[PDB]
Amino acid sequence: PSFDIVSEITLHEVRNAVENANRVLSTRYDFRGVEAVIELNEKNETIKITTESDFQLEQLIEILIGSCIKRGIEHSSLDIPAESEHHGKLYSKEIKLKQGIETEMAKKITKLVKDSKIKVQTQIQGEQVRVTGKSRDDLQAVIQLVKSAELGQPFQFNNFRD
Ligand code: MMC
Ligand SMILES: [Hg+2]
Repeated sequence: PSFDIVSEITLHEVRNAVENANRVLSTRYDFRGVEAVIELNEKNETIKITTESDFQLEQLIEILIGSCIKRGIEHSSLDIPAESEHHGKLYSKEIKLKQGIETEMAKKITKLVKDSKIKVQTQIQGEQVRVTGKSRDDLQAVIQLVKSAELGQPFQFNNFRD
């Protein structure tokens, strides 16, 4: 048998979170008279945040995170750069939506499996990790293992095949 490890982001839920975050943002006493933009590029899978200083960026980030929590979206699905791009008077950050599993994260998954000694095979393909084993009880252990760890982005488990 097998199962797929996946990392999917429901954009629908994300657009919802960004709307909430713009409503909070428009009532912020400390942002009155201050440029501050929180936009979603649904085609690019990016959330662009722009304001007048790195501090204020941090402040926008807390809003964002504060909106995922309200929408029960896991914040770690956001890939937020450490540095800001400074343009004239403005500073911004392109925040990436973690849609799927890139090789780097897949290798952290595959590595964890090797280390757990569970007798299952891993195939890094597409944007997922397929876990194949003789034993369903082992496959379940794998699920608990990956759930327990903090590799860095949320995972889902589907396509259980016999
Ligand atoms: C974005 Hg929350
Ligand atoms: Hg989010």
